[PDB]
Amino acid sequence: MGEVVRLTNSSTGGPVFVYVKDGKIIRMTPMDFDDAVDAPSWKIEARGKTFTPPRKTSIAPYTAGFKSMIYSDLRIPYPMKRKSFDPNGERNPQLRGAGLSKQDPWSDYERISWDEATDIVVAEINRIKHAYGPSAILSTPSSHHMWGNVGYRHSTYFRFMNMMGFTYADHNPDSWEGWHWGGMHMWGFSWRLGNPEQYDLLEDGLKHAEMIVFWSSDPETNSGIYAGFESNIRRQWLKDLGVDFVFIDPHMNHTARLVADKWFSPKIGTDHALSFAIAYTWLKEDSYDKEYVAANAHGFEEWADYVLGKTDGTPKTCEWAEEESGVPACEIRALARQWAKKNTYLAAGGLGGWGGACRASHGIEWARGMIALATMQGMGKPGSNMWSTTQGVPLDYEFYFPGYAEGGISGDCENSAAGFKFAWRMFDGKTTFPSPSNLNTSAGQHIPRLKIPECIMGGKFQWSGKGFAGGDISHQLHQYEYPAPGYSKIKMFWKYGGPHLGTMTATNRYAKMYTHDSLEFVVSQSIWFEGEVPFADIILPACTNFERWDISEFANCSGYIPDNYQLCNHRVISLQAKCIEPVGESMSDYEIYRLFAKKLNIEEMFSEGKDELAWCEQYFNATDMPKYMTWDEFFKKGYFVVPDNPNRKKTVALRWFAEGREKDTPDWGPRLNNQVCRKGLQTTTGKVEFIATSLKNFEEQGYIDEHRPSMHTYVPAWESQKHSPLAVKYPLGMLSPHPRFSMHTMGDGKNSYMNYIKDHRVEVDGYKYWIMRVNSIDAEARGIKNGDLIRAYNDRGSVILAAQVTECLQPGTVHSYESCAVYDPLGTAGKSADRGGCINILTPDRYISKYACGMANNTALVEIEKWDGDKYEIY
Amino acid sequence: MEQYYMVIDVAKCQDCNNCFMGCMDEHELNEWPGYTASMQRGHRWMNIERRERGTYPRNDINYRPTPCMHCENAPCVAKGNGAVYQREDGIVLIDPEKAKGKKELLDTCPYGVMYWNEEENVAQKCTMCAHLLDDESWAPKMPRCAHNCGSFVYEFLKTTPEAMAKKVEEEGLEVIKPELGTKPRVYYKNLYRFEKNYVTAGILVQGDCFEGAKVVLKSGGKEVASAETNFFGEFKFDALDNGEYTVEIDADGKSYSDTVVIDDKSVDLGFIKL
Ligand SMILES: Nc1nc2c(c(=O)[nH]1)N[C@H]1C(S)=C(S)[C@@H](COP(=O)(O)OP(=O)(O)OC[C@H]3O[C@@H](n4cnc5c(=O)[nH]c(N)nc54)[C@H](O)[C@@H]3O)O[C@H]1N2
Ligand SMILES: Nc1nc2c(c(=O)[nH]1)N[C@H]1C(S)=C(S)[C@@H](COP(=O)(O)OP(=O)(O)OC[C@H]3O[C@@H](n4cnc5c(=O)[nH]c(N)nc54)[C@H](O)[C@@H]3O)O[C@H]1N2
Ligand SMILES: Oc1cccc(O)c1O
Ligand code: SF4
Ligand code: SF4
Ligand code: SF4
Ligand SMILES: [Ca+2]
Ligand SMILES: [Ca+2]
Ligand SMILES: [Mo+4]
Repeated sequence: MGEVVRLTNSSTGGPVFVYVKDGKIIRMTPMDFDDAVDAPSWKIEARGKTFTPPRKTSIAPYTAGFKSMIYSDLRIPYPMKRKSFDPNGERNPQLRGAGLSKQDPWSDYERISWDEATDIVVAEINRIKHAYGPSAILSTPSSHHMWGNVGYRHSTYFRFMNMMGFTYADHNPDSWEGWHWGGMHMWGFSWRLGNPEQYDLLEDGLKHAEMIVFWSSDPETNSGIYAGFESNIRRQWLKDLGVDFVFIDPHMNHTARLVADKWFSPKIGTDHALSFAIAYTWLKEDSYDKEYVAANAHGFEEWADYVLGKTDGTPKTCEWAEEESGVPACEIRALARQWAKKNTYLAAGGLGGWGGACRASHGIEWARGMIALATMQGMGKPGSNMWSTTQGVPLDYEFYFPGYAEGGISGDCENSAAGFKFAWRMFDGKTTFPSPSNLNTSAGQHIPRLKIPECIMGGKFQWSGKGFAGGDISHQLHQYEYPAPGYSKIKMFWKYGGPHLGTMTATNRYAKMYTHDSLEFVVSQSIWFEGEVPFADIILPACTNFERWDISEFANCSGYIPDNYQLCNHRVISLQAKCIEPVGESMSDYEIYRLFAKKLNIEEMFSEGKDELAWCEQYFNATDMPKYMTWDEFFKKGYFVVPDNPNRKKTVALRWFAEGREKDTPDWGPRLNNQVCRKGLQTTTGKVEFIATSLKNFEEQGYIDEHRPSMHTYVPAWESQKHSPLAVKYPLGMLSPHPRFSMHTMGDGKNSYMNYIKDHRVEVDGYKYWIMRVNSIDAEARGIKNGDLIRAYNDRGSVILAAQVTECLQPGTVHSYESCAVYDPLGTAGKSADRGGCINILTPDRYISKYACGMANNTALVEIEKWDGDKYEIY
Repeated sequence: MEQYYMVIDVAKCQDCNNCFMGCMDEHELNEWPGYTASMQRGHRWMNIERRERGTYPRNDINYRPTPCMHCENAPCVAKGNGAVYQREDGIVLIDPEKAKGKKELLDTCPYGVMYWNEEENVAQKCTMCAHLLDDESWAPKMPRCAHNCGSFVYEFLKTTPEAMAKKVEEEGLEVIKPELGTKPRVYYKNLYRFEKNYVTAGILVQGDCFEGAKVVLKSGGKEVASAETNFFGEFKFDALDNGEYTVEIDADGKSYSDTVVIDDKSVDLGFIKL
């Protein structure tokens, strides 16, 4: 009926040009710039060369095959209702997931209209609010979402929910665990949840870098986040400049596999033994920045005596560290000597912070160990800093464009970063208003995402901190309880998505909670029929961002990661065009909520008479875009390449701190009140506290926590091979990083093209199994061969996997990505082995420490064997 | 009469699978009349070979994206009975209709790049997105793999045989199975990473990694390679053909030598304590 039209949209894997014909998406590709209309790129002159980026964007694997997710046959077809669920009769809570228990998920549901589906949910909402109150309505989406600022959870979800209920299951700082509950007490950066700023580090590195230590860092795979493969050419530049690359990772990750000069594979939970041995070496050889430390460190003298083994009687030698980690002493020492004498940047994690190492039982000490090392070498001075090569791009930090974390249309000043700047631009206190929540606040009621099962099945819980406690260093130390004083226990659960079985900890418990009789109603508002969805009573079909109108900037999260668009080679702002009509009977989340708003008699207040496109234009006008083009011109062009800002002065991350002067970067902290004359870190002393004053106060107040000492020390990882009694039964150390070929659950399964990738899933007799990498020596010892179906197990459950024999792991260590989207129990749900590949069924649900209420997934002890075909219904 | 050529740099493959996802995106849900029916799930028109080498802790891995070689002297055109033809620009294409009902075509391929489509009852394979290359509207003017790369692996070009021959000699480009004489137009750069092997080790002196130790590799007694150990005391001699070699090491006047047998495997001599 027509011709092919090139449209624009984006995703968690990068912006894309979308070719559409007769209402069908033909292909999705990376973006080519048009030098006739797109501003020129930045240039960096360094060491005799001129570096400039490619005139194009790039995309991740899961975005390249994203079309198969849009047209997935596992896409939720239309509103669905659990057959065995009768709102006015037998609710049969015990039959939730029954289909799943008989390996026939779909048969559990019957089709129903949107009108009846919403009427049922509304009846439940009103009954529960008048009997127990809005707090009895539990709800939570999850960490990630389809790209698009207006439709993002911080925007649409919150705007509606804040007007309806509700008790939020606030998210634990998953991404930051170690840095958040640990590093924060040592150097602050609460507004970044423990991670360091990264401004203008690319040029500094190109000019001065001689070596980079990638610790728990796989920039290629992770890209920092949302940045496709934008940084690949930057490391190519560094490599060609003669910069050595050393990788310390239990698994020889993908970046290491490509450009490693040397690889270390430490046993799980033993990284801080290496950091301590490197420090010991610098102290014994006087090979560190004493002047720097004398001015910017607190409690270093006491810490030094600990590292030297004076106070505990155990000198932290490279030999001592070899016995702990399996990494050769000589190599540990050689790296220490090279690090000291060369301009070395510490690439802790793939973002400049983060790192799977941070969300493990040794997460706190790893994070502090990284800060300790980078501190000793004078981070901030030319040629020395914490930089993971993914950020620091010279983009125009002065141009303002909101990241999704800034709240969009919700204006929620407490649950989004709208309070920093966006809220003031987006709303006028005259014609458009925000949607605040008087429940999702400290004085209200929320529960930990990591402990939803315990709250539902146990009816009670007590913990530390509320979600992302980035307000100040001590906010995470605040004590909470469930149910909160005066509030009601959960009666209803409104789920947005359903990934927890593959993304949380010891996940069989998330399956178990659904059948508890205390749970009167479970609604699932999702896109694909997978994971947790087959446990709901009512299912509502949402659509992908390719089927609705939105707007966004390449990788721009902002909020707890201020100006993270610096992960890309260019700032690309694009219109997310509605490329096709919603698939099947699905609709945008906003339209779903608008329908509910109408039936809840709050339509006007919720929508303000605006549709998604209307909100997009208003969003557009609240940014700096109008300085370059009107909405109409932008809508027409489809995307905008922010011009370079050649003349702005460069402010390298932490240099101001290194030089003892006033903070001068564009960072969102430290707040003026957390500094004396705006100098120093957010910490009390304004220095790097090896003995954290905040924690020392906490422990002196009576909150004794052995696994989170005020002084950064070698706390043996509670789930490691030589320190846990569990190692007797489960001798193998397993780490489970983020999936290479999927943005967490968004890519895997769904009958997507990604499932055909060799290193993602292995087909065995018709079923594509999740992969677990095993060192040849451990495979051989178990009679396991490449391609065999194996059973990974421990006290928490069993998971069937396809074995991949490799040399990319130190013997005794196994590797299997997390975030599996497929939950496929071989027996009763939550009580049998899963063959979908939900490795998180095996990870420890114990908090990192008594008060550090974060997930410790990457240190899990397991045992594996060839699968005998049994279903193992023993959990 | 300009022809198409493609150059793949093995040293730069990270196996993110953007290529593969690129075909699928282009061929699984789409039909291209005159070129090919829709692709079958599970097929690998673009087959990214994976090969690990050596043993922990001095192991490594390399990848070889393998599409259709569209070789100049194509066996399936010769033995395809007209179901396969060669264009003037070098592209080798299967006739979507003439090929139906003939599973025998797959065997005319020394590289095994074609796959049988059950639903279409026909052999299918790499078309070098001839449909895209034949359409001016496709601004990129290159296949989907190459266009989807974010690792700068692909170099797509349309030039004369002379210019390509010149490029081959300057960059030392190679092809898969040259001995068969099909003359692929898809070249590989740094192919030794995937086809050859290496010998490596870590030299220690008084318990510490020794930097600057002189290492020499010999075959038949004559030097084949040499280098000095880095700060980790390591050296690595790659691109080795199968055979026996001798490694000689001199550090602080202290010498060490041992033999090494390379048999389609790379060897880690481990720590050499001097
Ligand atoms: N072993 C181990 N476990 C880990 C980690 C680790 O390193 N190791 N990493 C941890 C970290 S950092 C994180 S961030 C978590 C990830 O935790 P998440 O909960 O696992 O992961 P997502 O896959 O982003 O899930 C978001 C859900 O929202 C739904 N959704 C997305 N977009 C939309 C939309 O527009 N509308 C609707 N209605 N639904 C939508 C999706 O379908 C999906 O089910 O995993 C953590 N778990
Ligand atoms: N393809 C893809 N990209 C993603 C994501 C995804 O799901 N898929 N997730 C996005 C999100 S939410 C985030 S938060 C960022 C994550 O970005 P990062 O946090 O940088 O990812 P890593 O944390 O480095 O995960 C750890 C890497 O460290 C290794 N590792 C794991 N545990 C340890 C340990 O204890 N010690 C050491 N030395 N190494 C360890 C693993 O082998 C892995 O390669 O990634 C973003 N990018
Ligand atoms: O994965 C992290 C990165 C950005 C925002 C989040 O809410 C998160 O959990
Ligand atoms: S897209 Fe490029 S780096 Fe990725 S697997 Fe294919 S050739 Fe390799
Ligand atoms: S690789 Fe095979 S299919 Fe391609 S042209 Fe050569 S012989 Fe024919
Ligand atoms: S050239 Fe086109 S058909 Fe050939 S492998 Fe590449 S993407 Fe596929
Ligand atoms: Ca140094
Ligand atoms: Ca390689
Ligand atoms: Mo995260």
